[PDB]
Amino acid sequence: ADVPAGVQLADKQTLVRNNGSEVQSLDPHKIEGVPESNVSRDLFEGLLISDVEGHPSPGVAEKWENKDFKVWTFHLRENAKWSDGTPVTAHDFVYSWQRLADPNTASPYASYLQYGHIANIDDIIAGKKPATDLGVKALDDHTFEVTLSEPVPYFYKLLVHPSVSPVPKSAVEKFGDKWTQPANIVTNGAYKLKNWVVNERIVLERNPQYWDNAKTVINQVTYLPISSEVTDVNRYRSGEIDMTYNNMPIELFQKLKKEIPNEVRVDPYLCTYYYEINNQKAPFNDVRVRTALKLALDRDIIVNKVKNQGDLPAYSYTPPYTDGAKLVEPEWFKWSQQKRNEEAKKLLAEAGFTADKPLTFDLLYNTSDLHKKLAIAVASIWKKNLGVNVNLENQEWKTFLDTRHQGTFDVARAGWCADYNEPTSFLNTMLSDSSNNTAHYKSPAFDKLIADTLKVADDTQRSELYAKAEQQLDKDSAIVPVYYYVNARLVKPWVGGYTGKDPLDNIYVKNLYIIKH
Repeated sequence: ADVPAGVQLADKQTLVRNNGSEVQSLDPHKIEGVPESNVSRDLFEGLLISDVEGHPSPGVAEKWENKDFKVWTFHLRENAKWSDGTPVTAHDFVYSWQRLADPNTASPYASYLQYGHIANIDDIIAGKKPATDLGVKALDDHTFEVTLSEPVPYFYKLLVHPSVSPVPKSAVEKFGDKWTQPANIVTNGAYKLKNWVVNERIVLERNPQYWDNAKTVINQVTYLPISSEVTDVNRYRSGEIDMTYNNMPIELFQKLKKEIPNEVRVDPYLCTYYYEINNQKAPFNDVRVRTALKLALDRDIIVNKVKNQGDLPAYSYTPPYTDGAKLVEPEWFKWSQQKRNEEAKKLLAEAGFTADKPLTFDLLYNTSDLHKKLAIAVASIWKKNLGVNVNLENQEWKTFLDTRHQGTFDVARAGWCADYNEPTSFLNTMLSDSSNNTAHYKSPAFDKLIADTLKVADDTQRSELYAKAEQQLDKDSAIVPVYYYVNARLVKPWVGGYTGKDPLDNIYVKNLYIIKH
């Protein structure tokens, strides 16, 4: 943290943040969500980290070089240490990236190494080559060298993500799945784990061994698992919570900008809200059924009347304001809703659905005030505009993600936030073999367009290919885009250091501070 001259610091430097749900895990190789990553950034630090405005900056690596964007060499600071006092070395990173790549670890982010094109990753994922064949090596204790199979100019931007953070081999090997328990865990970020009560709280305390410990101000941070946005706001207003989670309650939100205008933060966010269709399951494997659902949803009602929290109606997967995005807005989005409805009805009738045999399916969502109210509204809009019947089903976060990976669903509420600011952070998740592909979409044409983006050596050709890739996705109606999120949350007047300038919202509690109040 960089406390501004003049600021009066509170005597007690503790913070309480809501985290939206109970985490899937605390192991960097077993997580995939925002809640999980919020806690991970405080405990595990990778090669690079984001600064307070979101720029890729020095983490464990203090400096790095690249040769033709294919061989990246990272010089690790010599005072980097784990919470047990032992050094963080290049060997830790070799072990860790090998564990991520290993099929036996079954990470949901195994494909992150394919996104960066580390040499030999495809063969390791497939079981053809051993994980020790991965294109990473320790040149010495403080030098980590990564070899890619082709030039990736934006490679370093990927390195702030939890999947590529280091994990402690000795603890993993001795305790197995219980290595993350408070008594066994070892961490290298600004904090360490003090307590973990499932469905109650996660308490972190300052890590004295952290290399930048002298700049850390907050001594303890608590992360809560409240999935009800209304309850999160209530506990914030009662005084218990200092920072809410960033998913807002339909019931209370508008009241808040009038009631407490200086505490309501609203900033740009590179995330897209959508309804995910299981593409491999009949009758959702029929493009007409998918297109009907896409067109019959009325974005103006939902975005402006139902939710009404600052969002923009979406027509794509990658947010149009992503660095490098130059998207073509489709003609259906410019039409009137009545024209969209007509076309949807015609396509469904062509699909084989009558009124004696209507289309009936499930709509899965994760427990939440926001998602429930929106799902009830969408169910009503689809019934009215298209004559379809939907059965709502709620599941807790960890169960919900599992269901989507397994393919045991019809349609599901979904949302993806960028991991790095570049269109492939979104587009790579729709590749046929991606570990992050929960739409179960497989398109050879789509895959080819993305493969060609690193075959060109200029950004104009690259951006045109990304635009074409979005058109392919839209053509196939892989998903039902709803709106582009905004990062809206409540932050007490006394919480300093939160700028809201980072469109990826990669917050580090080591950068915050409590002002005397």
